[PDB]
Amino acid sequence: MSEESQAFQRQLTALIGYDVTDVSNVHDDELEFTRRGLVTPRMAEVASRDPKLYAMHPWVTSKPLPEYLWKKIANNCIFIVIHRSTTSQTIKVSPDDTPGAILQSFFTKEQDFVLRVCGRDEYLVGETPIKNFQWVRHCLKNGEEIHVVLDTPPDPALDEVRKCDRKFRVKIRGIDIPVLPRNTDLTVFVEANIQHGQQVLCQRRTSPKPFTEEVLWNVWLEFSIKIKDLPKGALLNLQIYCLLYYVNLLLIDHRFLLRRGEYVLHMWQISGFNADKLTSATNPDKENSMSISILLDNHPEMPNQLRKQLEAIIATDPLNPLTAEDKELLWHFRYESLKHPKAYPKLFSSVKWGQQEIVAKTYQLLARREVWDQSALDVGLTMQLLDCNFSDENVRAIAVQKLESLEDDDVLHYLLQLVQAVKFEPYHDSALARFLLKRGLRNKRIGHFLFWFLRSEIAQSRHYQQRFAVILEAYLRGCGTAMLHDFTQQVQVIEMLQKVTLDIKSLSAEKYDVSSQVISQLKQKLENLQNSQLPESFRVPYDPGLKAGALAIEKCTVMASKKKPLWLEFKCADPTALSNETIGIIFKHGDDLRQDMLILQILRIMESIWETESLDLCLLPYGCISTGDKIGMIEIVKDATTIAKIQQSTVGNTGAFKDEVLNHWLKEKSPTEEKFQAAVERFVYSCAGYCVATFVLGIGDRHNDNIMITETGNLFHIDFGERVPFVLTPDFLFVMGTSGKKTSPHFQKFQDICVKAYLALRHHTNLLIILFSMMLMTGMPQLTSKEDIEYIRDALTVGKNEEDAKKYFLDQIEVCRDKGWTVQFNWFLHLVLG
Ligand SMILES: CC(C)(O)C1CCN(Cc2ccc3nc(-c4c(F)ccc5[nH]ccc45)nc(N4CCOCC4)c3n2)CC1
Repeated sequence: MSEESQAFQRQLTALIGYDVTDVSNVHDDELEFTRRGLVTPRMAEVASRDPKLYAMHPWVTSKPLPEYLWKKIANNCIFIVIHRSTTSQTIKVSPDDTPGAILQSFFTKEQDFVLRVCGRDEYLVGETPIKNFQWVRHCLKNGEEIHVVLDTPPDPALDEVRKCDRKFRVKIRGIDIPVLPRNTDLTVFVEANIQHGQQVLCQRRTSPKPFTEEVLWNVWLEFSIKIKDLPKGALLNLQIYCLLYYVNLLLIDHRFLLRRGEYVLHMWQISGFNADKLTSATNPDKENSMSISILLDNHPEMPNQLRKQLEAIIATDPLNPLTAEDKELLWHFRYESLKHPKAYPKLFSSVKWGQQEIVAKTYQLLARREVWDQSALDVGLTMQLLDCNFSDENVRAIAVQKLESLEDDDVLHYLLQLVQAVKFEPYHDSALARFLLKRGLRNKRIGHFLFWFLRSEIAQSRHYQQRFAVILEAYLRGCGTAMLHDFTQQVQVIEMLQKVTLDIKSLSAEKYDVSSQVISQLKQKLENLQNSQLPESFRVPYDPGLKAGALAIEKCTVMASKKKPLWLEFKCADPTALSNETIGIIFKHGDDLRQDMLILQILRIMESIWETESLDLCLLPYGCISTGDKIGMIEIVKDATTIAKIQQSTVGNTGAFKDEVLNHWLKEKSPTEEKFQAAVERFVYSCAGYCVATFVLGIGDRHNDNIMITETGNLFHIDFGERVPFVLTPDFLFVMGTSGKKTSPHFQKFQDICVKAYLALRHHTNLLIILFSMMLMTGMPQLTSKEDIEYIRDALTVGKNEEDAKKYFLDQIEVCRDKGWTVQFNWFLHLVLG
């Protein structure tokens, strides 16, 4: 082992937040085998990348320019302000002009110069029409001039990458736990399940005994299923009831061998279904967890009416249960089912997984996948085949085959969900894990978020940290020296702030009070940090194109309400930046932020859905990245206050909410009457957007301290970590021009945007349902695969015409008109004072 290679792994360990070489919690070599197995797809991906295009990371799209962006263009003309030094020359450009074509027309008014966005590491390069660049469309939407600054293309050198018919049986020896309470007198038994895709194939149980520090049986549990019949990805799921503890063991190993021998397995406890329950990983807490000793000792045309029945089944929502009758119909006419890509999940749920002959015919059916291979890619459908309900390698691989076709743009929309879907994988090395490795290594933006996404899990999931660490390691070994330096700097900043937060909060404390002593203790520690020492600059984890510089220590403070996070402000590292404005980041500690990260991601999905449906509901996507254990970073949105603070501006610590105050605030903050009309329209659209989005996700009923607004009328939600559908209070309606059933032209405008936006999401029901199911399974702890998931269906009005749905949503608007300020008042009494 090279002393420099040893140093390189020590670097990687700190970048990951876990040692992949650490063997304290294994019973096989699956992790090491995956570490080995991933060398090839990494090497194949580093070898195939354009060093130049990788260095500049052009962020683009194939999707058409939306209607709301074409109308903003005046006469097939786009203005680009190209900067040199003091000088800046404006240029009229056609939307279809490629970056080379634009450079030459400027060179007219030696040829190794590139166009770069002012204030960021964003390059308008490669052969793409200017309209198809994501920064360009972003500017068009929200109104800023397109400022470029002609410079030298980055040096790719900096990106250099370091050089048998027997029945199956198990003997439950006993269960051991170091300590327990005294007591009380309780019963205890072991349940052994043979699972595959959450489907219980076979089940046996031990004789119940009293719950003491040690319990033993030494009883064999003979199962009906034969050894030859065990499918790959099948699990032995061992559970203890009084459900208190669980643990899993893959029956078929990674080398396709049956599991055999003595097994002491440290179990996970339940804190009273979810992705944590499927884990092959063992509880690393050997001195405090419940254990289990086990023993294993044993190589792999339709008639008219039925066609109607088949098609009716196929038509149902993914949360619709299949009867034996549906399963027998789907299976018998499997070659007719195959002619419906949308029938694949329901068909694959009708497979006799615990019967080799069927699994083989499934593989026979799958070999001729003409329909599936030719089918127009469906993320929703593709993802249904990647959840908990599918344990088969081949079924999961066909979903990954369709994802191969997804462009960087879309991979960036569903990246988190795709990283979460690795929790539903039977084995560490999988088609999906390799897909994420390939994409990450291929593009710099995808690679950055993959790093953070994987790091959020490694830091706070004992159940999948081991698996995720091997994927991060594999990625880190191929991103390049430059990215490894960026990642070191970001990690340095995070670890140093963590310490500052772990010291500042070690002298207070939560509840009433912000203290001048604490703000003083804060600024002191940052003054000590900046010299010396911390990184000079760093890429903002939620906005990698941005580079943060020195701290504005005086602008930094400690925030107001109840779990004490840092309001940091940084100078920008790019001196070619347009504005002198700071980079504001909230460094929060004490809370897991993965759920907030998830909510915001699904919102970003909804904007892209609305984009495809030609709509723009002006949602405000602000950065929010979970950066380690119970720690993270939130983007500070400029000129924005909470709704509640607008109520305490006129009024105070009540309670007594006034109708006129929001419209009052907006005119006070709008410089011109022209700007106030723009702010009133931006409000109407953004209010509508959050009314539908929050309603669909079932999180509409929030306090106004959790709803924020920009001085430009942009409404947005924060802090996601009597009842109403959403928040459409009298203060919002007053901005629209109404007061207690007094319909206005802007409230009429509003209702229509709402209904257009609602029907637009309804056209993507199955996608939203699958995204919502995956979120509850991988995001939050234990949730019901039946009522909890079922809300989304009801909210989306599944099985209704557009007119009934149009009505449904208008009724919801009226429940908000009926309750007015009531719900907000009740929130104010519960949250503010018990
Ligand atoms: C400086 C001073 C006077 O305290 C201000 C008084 C008013 N507050 C409002 C406030 C009060 C509380 C706030 N809390 C959060 C926040 C949070 F604290 C925890 C999780 C989160 N998820 C999403 C946002 C978020 N995020 C805020 N943002 C600031 C604006 O940009 C988006 C993120 C946030 N803002 C801002 C600071």
